[PDB]
Amino acid sequence: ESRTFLDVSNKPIVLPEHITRIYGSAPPISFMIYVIDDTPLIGVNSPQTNKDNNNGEKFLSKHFMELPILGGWHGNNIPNLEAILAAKPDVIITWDTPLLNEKTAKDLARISIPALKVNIDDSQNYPEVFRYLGRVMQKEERANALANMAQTYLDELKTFVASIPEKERTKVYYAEGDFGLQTECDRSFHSEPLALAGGNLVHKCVQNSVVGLQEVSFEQIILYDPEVIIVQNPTFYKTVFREKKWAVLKAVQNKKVYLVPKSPFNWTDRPPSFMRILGAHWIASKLYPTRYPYKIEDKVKAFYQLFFGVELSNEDLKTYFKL
Ligand SMILES: N[C@@H](Cc1c[nH]c[nH+]1)C(=O)O
Repeated sequence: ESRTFLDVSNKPIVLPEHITRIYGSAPPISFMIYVIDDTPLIGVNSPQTNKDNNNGEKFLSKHFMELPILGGWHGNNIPNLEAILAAKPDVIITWDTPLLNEKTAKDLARISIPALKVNIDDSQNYPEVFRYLGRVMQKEERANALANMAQTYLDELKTFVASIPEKERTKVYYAEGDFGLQTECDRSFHSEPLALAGGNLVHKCVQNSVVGLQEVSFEQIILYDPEVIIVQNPTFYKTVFREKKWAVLKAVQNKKVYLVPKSPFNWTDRPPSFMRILGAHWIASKLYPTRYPYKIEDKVKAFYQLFFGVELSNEDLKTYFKL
């Protein structure tokens, strides 16, 4: 009853009193379980340090950094079903999103391990998802502390963004890939925090592939005339200020081009995750440098203290985050 949950097929299942082994279906889930309690994680989905997520050894437990890779259901990856089954997690937590649910449900049937799914596409859902996972894992006080900070940060951002008239919303281009020529649709789980932060995302469409990465030409970016450019890849961030042709863009002239922080988890994407609680504030601070009413460096410090148990010096803020 207290241990009864609706599973991925909407059927009530009874979990063990104590979950000592758990597996997340994809990095958004695994990263979230980490900050609640890494102890029961049987594995990770991707390499702990990769192109989009850096410096983990400085921020994350040694236990987490030494976990084996078991794959997952997400872009450019596939699950290791035999290994997952062999590792005997008490429960699997999955990512409830339409482009992944079919394949996930199929494979989970084959595995025959209890599985729950959580809906994290709207970042406003993070508080309730944290509380839910706290009940599942019997880590209620920890998960509730995270949920409360999440709720506060999300409410503050919502109230701020509501104060910006629609005609005054900052035009933003999300520059992905090594050459800045991939982007996301304005409606995509890869670009959600840009819209949540009050951005007018210049490329208009609806995501129809898991990975996104819509192709856009240089000539199209010029037409879009973004006011701010948010950049994922550090090679592009250098290129856009080194190569003369990008100086046609007003954002480049005004130096309103910003590299997304990645230490230890990406602040905005690859994966989408609870980091967006902070990342969307960081984005808002860049979109609205005169109107944004909070001190972003203090939000970073408070967020890292609670979520990661890490104290950041002013030099750390510069080194890892350019803040
Ligand atoms: N330079 C980091 C990102 C970053 C650091 N400070 C601000 N952003 C990278 O490797 O992508």
